[PDB]
Amino acid sequence: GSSGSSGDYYEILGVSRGASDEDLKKAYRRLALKFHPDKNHAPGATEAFKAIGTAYAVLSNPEKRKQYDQFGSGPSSG
Repeated sequence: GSSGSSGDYYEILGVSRGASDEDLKKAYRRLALKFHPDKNHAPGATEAFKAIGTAYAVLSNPEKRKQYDQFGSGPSSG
């Protein structure tokens, strides 16, 4: 394997590398609902929701996914 503390979309959601849409969705949801600002009471959790999506929105798209699987986010920093 390779060092962690990297941050991968698939991981953020909690799936394997190459998960289909349905899979990405199901998981993404189960999470959002838990980190939702309407369901959750504490912000700490909500703040995460923002991240989760960002990952899903990618794997959800064929261009954003295929590109992420082939190369990946990269050295891109925030």
